[PDB]
Amino acid sequence: AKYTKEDIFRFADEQNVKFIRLQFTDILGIIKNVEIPVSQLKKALDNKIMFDGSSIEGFVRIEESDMYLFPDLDTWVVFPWTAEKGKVARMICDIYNPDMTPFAGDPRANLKRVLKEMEELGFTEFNLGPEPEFFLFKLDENRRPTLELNDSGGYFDLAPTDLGENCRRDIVLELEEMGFEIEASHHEVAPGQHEIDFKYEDAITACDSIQTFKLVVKTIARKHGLHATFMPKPLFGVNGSGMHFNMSLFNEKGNAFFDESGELELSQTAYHFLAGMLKHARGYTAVTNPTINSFKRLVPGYEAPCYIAWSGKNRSPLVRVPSSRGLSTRLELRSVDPSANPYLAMAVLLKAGLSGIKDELTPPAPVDRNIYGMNEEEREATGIYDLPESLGHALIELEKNEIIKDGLGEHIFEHFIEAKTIECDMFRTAVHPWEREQYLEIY
Amino acid sequence: AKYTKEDIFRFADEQNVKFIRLQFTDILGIIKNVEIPVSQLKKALDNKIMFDGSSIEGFVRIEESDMYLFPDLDTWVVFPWTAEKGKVARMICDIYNPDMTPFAGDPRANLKRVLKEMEELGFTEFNLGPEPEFFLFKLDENRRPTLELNDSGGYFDLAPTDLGENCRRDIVLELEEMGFEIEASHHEVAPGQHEIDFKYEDAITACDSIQTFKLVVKTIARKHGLHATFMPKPLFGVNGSGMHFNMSLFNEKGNAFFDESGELELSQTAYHFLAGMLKHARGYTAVTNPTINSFKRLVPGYEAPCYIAWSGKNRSPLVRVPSSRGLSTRLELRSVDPSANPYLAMAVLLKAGLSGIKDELTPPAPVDRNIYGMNEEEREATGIYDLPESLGHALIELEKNEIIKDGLGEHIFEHFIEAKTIECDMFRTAVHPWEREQYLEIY
Amino acid sequence: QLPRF
Amino acid sequence: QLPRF
Amino acid sequence: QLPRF
Ligand SMILES: NC(=O)CC[C@H](N)C(=O)O
Ligand SMILES: NC(=O)CC[C@H](N)C(=O)O
Ligand SMILES: [Mg+2]
Ligand SMILES: [Mg+2]
Ligand SMILES: [Mg+2]
Ligand SMILES: [Mg+2]
Repeated sequence: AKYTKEDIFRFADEQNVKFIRLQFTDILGIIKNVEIPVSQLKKALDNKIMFDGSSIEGFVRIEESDMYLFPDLDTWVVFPWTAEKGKVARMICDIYNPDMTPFAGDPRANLKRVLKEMEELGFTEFNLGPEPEFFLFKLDENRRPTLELNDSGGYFDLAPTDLGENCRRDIVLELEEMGFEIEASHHEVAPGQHEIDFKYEDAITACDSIQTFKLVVKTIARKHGLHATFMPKPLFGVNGSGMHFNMSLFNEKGNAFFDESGELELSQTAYHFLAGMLKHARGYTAVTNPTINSFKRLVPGYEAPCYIAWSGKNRSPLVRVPSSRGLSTRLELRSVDPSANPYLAMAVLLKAGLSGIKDELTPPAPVDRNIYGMNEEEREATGIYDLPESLGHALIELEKNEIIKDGLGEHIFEHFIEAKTIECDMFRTAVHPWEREQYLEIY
Repeated sequence: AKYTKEDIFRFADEQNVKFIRLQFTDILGIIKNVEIPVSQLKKALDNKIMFDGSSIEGFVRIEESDMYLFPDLDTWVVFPWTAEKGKVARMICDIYNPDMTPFAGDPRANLKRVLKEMEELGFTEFNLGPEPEFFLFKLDENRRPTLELNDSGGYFDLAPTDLGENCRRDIVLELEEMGFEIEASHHEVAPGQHEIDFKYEDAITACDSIQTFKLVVKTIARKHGLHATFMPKPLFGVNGSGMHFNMSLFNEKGNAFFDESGELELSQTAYHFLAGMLKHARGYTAVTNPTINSFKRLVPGYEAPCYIAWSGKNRSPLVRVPSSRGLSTRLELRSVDPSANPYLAMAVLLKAGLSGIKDELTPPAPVDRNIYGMNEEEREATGIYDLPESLGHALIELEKNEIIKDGLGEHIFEHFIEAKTIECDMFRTAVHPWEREQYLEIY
Repeated sequence: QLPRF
Repeated sequence: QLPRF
Repeated sequence: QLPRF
């Protein structure tokens, strides 16, 4: 408990806020919110605000359903770009049924349920550190995004330099001012691609920070006449954007993944987690990569993962074990992209790891022989398997796997499947200019 | 034997031709040709012209291979648009190995081999009538095709009218002048879409007429400042272009598909042919629809077939039996599109029908209950199955089926798969403006 | 249900 | 072999 | 069926 009701009232009085954005996240990952004046703040703190819960279902909503808006006090953040006519503050809210029960269709509530299951098994917390990457594009005269990148930088290069501009520096400075724990910030391989790293927090706090980071980055980029995009693969032939997740599991003693007497200084819990993560990777690939553009990133030659394998040092492994040990022991999943919903991805990953721990599965031997060297047939003999190549195949794999369904819940699973099938059907029947360029003149 | 060598020499002398285009068709269906002066014509008639046979393989060619250019005398056609500085004539040529053996990789030779097998089984000829449909687009200032149709017509409508233009009328008039047997010509459902029907000839003659028709239509449309395209689906939300094939099998007595004493006035041979065509439809769907855009046409609601079923009167059946009987008895396959190679499609269809006749398979009962009414699950209980939804699935079905491989030959099968797998990969890894308009600002 | 379509 | 790419 | 809409 970081803040209380009285603290929130005092903050609202002293910082002179007149608007509060009670925000939440739908199934598709879009940040939505209800806007209330400061005069209603007390009612908001009484968990008495009603709204339409069907919006959580996204565009596939059918029937209006009334739901409560239980806010979280610890998520109180005051925005700085609010001029002087009253400031704006936000609090991430939980969704509750009218019968005082958390909504099963809320991704945050689902993540809380999965964390409760993990605590039941014996662990304390699930620390996560994300590595989101984003692209910056120049705006047009009509304030519309173009295809021109802001700079032709390189990997870890000092490309933006000093003397103005350097949108990454301004973004990180305002994030630090807003109260974000930023570890580092650097230029990525692709031109105009930047990465900012976070500190390791709890699962829920990390997901909330991810959403707030996306919002703040987009707003600040728009401030400087730029468009910040988190599309997995905005351009062809260039490196994509990833959101590598470094996860660690903790218990009463400390880090559960660390064991000085184990092989690679890894505990049996870490190996069981690896086995669970690798066994069901084909299952949750749809959740971790929920867009059609996502599977355009999962292609060989751009450091994105393409095969289900783990290693400590390899060219684009699905799961990577960083060399750091002790309390910093962690497992990195590299298949996640910034377009994914953080809550759903964390829920499915935690469910897979928990299932692996419960079943005590033995992970396959790590591969370090450049699996890209052989053909598909030459590596299918071993345990190396391909990730789904399209969103439809990933959806089929979701519909087959049961543990991921249990980790998502029936409501979320059904609505996610419906929305993604509509998206796939919409993309399949479209006629793209590629087809015209390839066949209009030839045929 | 319609023409002899002396006839060809007399024609060349009297019509004053100075150029001869010895033409052929590659695996991908592109018309290719070697151009020789009239002074070499005698050598051309001696089957002594050498050329690079690897061009038949298309872009997947590796090693240069020398091959002969056996021409066909009956295909002598003199083009009318040649001004006065010498005329241009063409003859479709067969490809022969240097050891005086027909090339196995030539689609025409493969079709001849399949026809030889059919004659061995006891039949005489395989009459075919195609129904090609094409779109007309207006050219730009730089003589480049645009997306604007030439007219907003309708199905069987008198849209182009009189008083100039009416490119369909000019095309059919020049085709009649060139020596084409045109049955009818009309406006199709889509605006700017036109169909011209042919008379029923032999398989080889029908395929040659199809290729010549494509060439002549494109040239004449270019003459009047228009672009004629045979793309299966140039535009979204509009009717596609098809090349329905009406096939009939003949014997010494007459039409083998006609029997006054049989059900529906159809012989047992016709039913065996139907069973063979329906059994392997999932197999040769790749050959009949080889482009990525082709499967954009195979979508419900635009009269294109989507399910493996046959009927005498139904909304978009895969195989349709026209009401005409007697010597006009025929089976119509509607899944073929103008982009397909006529020789390969005829070869695979003949192989499927011949296999059905040899195995004496019983065809499924015709469906007339509007299969579109039920869902996929409600119709999968019966014999109704879906056609492949993408080129990749069709390629997999080809790689599984053996009879279609036998009907294509090893050389053609291997080169076709190679080129089509490349097409799939190129399309799969591309980033289309659809994604940059659905996930750009969203993510 | 289908604003996308 | 592959000039399409 | 209904291409008018
Ligand atoms: N240098 C890197 O590891 C970048 C990886 C790449 N940007 C991705 O999204 O996976
Ligand atoms: N009226 C029709 O039958 C046209 C059919 C449609 N043009 C097709 O390509 O299948
Ligand atoms: Mg990185
Ligand atoms: Mg990383
Ligand atoms: Mg027609
Ligand atoms: Mg027809």
